[PDB]
Amino acid sequence: GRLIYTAGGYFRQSLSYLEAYNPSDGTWLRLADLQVPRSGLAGCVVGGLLYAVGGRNNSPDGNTDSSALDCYNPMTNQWSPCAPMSVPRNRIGVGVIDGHIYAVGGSHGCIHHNSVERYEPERDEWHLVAPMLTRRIGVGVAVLNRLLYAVGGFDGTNRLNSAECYYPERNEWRMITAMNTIRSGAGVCVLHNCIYAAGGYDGQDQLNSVERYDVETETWTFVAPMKHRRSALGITVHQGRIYVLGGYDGHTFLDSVECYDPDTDTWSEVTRMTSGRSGVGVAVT
Amino acid sequence: AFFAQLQLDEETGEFL
Repeated sequence: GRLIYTAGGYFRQSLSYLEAYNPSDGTWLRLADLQVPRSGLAGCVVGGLLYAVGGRNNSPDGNTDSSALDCYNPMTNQWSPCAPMSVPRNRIGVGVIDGHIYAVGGSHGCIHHNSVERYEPERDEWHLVAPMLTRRIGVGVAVLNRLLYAVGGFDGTNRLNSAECYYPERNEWRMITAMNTIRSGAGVCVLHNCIYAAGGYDGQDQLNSVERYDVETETWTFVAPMKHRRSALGITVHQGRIYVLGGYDGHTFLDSVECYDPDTDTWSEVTRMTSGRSGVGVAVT
Repeated sequence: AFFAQLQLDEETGEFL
């Protein structure tokens, strides 16, 4: 069936790996390398194609933030460049609505973006939309009921517990209920119509706690914590379960992949990546 | 301009 793809990441330098995990049989497959190494990117899927968005190439030869959008077709095992964003976005967050990719926040050098732009695959074109109310890098992004949510992050000075949401039909952002915890570099995704925020950095320590937002009650509630605290993790959903991949915990680069089963409210470590890394892009198709 | 030592990112673990 569908596979969990992880692209890029960092360990000693930004990485070029593309690897796919099959949860059904527990196997990993190494696929075509990214054309340029990337960490701090985000992954998403539209129409069966995997996109790698933003990030940076941090190596001993220097750092270059990325405005790149690249597309991987599992059917060809090839990467194809697409149109670049208006600005480089390291530690970007992305979400998909109506088959368009929204690129949210991130940084370019010391600039922490509030800007947001939208990609239309059929036209290979990016368009700026209304900026967020807050500058946010290491921002978690998810889509619920065709609204875009931007959760936590770092504004250039402070790590954030705030969250906001974007209504495309009005092209407007509004603040929602703040999280219980400050989280920069959390994994944020939607599962069964709730927005989950897992891990992150609270300004002092990495987190293993996980909370979920219900738009109906406007409340964030804690669920079972992950076994391993982590920030700059990748998060995705496969067959109704959340998977978190890698990250950093202040001491090590995680290879751990943990799986959250909402039906039992438990996490387990289901596999490990081929090597420890943070700042991966991850998506499922 | 001064070839400064790299600094650790507390959130990502990257050195820059």
